[PDB]
Amino acid sequence: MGKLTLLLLAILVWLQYSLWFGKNGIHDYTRVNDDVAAQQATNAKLKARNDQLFAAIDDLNGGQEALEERARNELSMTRPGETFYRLVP
Amino acid sequence: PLCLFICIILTAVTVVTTAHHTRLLTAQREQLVLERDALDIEWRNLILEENALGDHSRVERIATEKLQMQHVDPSQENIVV
Amino acid sequence: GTRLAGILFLLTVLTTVLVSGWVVLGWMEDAQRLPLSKLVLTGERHYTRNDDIRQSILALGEPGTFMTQDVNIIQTQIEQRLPWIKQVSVRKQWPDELKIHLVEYVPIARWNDQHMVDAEGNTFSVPPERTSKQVLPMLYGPEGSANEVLQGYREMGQMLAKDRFTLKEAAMTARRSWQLTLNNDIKLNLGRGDTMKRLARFVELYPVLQQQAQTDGKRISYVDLRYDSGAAVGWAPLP
Repeated sequence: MGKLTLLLLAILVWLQYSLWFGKNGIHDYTRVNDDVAAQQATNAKLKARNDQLFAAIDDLNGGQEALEERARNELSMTRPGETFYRLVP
Repeated sequence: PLCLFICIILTAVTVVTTAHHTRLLTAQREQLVLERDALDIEWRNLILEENALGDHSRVERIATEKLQMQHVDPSQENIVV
Repeated sequence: GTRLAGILFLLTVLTTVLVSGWVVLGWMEDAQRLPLSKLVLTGERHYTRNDDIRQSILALGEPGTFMTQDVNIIQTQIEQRLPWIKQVSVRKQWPDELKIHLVEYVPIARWNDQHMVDAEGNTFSVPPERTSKQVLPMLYGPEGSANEVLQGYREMGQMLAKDRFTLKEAAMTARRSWQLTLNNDIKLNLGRGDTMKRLARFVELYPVLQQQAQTDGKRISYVDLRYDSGAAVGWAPLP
């Protein structure tokens, strides 16, 4: 024992200190991991929001399935022969 | 004893392992930041093209082209809850 | 004297061990070099057969013995041969023991056409002959949205079947529009707006909608519902 083993002991603790509080240690890993985890979750929603709107816009050009929904909903106009009903409270 | 020396080998391996992974996540978080900005800019371009297409002046003129008829109140059946 | 009897008793017991230890060894040594053939398919199998596993395991090539056949390669091969299997566990035990356990997906709806979808949202495929015997709803939607349509179908179905309606088909587009199909070819054309509130309206409008169906003798072709507090109902001549 003496210093033949203690000199090699405190260095391990300095590595345990520098493992958690290092420049890229455990704390920075956990800190960055949470930042990456939350950010990519948002980009999933943002992409899902854009992809849905991109699909909507991709329909109004050369297609009439989505344009007919805009004409029905916002202009209240129907096709010839369809008996239009309405609900009043 | 000499077991501590071996633990230092493992700890240094863990340090290099942890540092290598954090250096990769930092390179990815720096990429997710750029990914969001390109989405919102793409999102802004989309909402403008929707207005250019979801324009009632151009939606109604194509609706009447597709044999549509504006809402008439006579031919409109009503129901109470 | 005692050591003579002892050493002889020692070497007599020593002899019978080496003889038995060699005869029994010949049983396990010559039986470790044979391709294991028999299997026991444990688990709840409804879509797979016994010959399905036998054909898929010898399709790799050589039969393979104990200490020469990887169990991970078998469970891997079986997984790519049968898409309706959730998890495979191929385990061998001594000679001729092919303990292959199986777990199948349970189709509760037919995603698109060629595929099914279980209650947990996972996607898989089953040949048409092994599932045409069961009737289940037809779910449609863009790729990857297999679970998204399921939540809509069940929420819409719970409200719809609450009033003795049968939701046979539920179609969704990439732009998140909807198009339901009811019994007797009653096509519902919904839109990207509030769907569970438009659906709750058609439930209330249905008495008057059918009331005018036989008033002039016309089956309900479709009910276009993408209006605000309104619905444009089509008509079809009954056969």
